[PDB]
Amino acid sequence: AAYFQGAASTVKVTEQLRHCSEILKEMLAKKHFSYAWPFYNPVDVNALGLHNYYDVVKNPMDLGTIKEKMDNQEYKDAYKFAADVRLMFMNCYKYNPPDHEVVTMARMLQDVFETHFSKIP
Ligand SMILES: CC[C@@H]1C(=O)N(C)c2cnc(Nc3ccc(C(=O)N[C@H]4CC[C@@H](N5CCN(CC6CC6)CC5)CC4)cc3OC)nc2N1C(C)C
Repeated sequence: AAYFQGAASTVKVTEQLRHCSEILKEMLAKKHFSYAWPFYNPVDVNALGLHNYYDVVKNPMDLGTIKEKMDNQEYKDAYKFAADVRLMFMNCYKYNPPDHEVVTMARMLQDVFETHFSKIP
């Protein structure tokens, strides 16, 4: 009984993290490029002229960083992964006026993410 329950837990967490990897690859996949490209790389605040970005956004996040964190064994559960993805979107909505096209793009990518995440075991 104890070994079986222990194995069930290991299997579940592993399946959940494999789903996370599939979702990250889906968001980085090329079918979503039209609205995902602003989230591929960290914001270069100097090139973009955004001297206040780090004052507003205390914990910047982007898909490239999440990928390096996942490749470096840093997510021990799917819920920490999901929190980093949602942070990326939350930062976009906090910094930008809702009428900016980048916010529309975030909403489209977030819908993709949430639809796939809602299917996590
Ligand atoms: C970080 C905040 C938000 C966000 O949440 N994410 C995730 C995000 C991600 N990626 C981007 N990309 C770019 C955004 C913009 C450009 C551009 O050419 N910007 C030009 C506008 C200003 C210009 N200078 C010179 C001329 N000056 C004109 C004089 C009259 C004042 C005005 C100031 C030159 C550069 C290029 C991008 O990438 C190639 N933007 C993002 N935003 C945007 C709202 C900034």
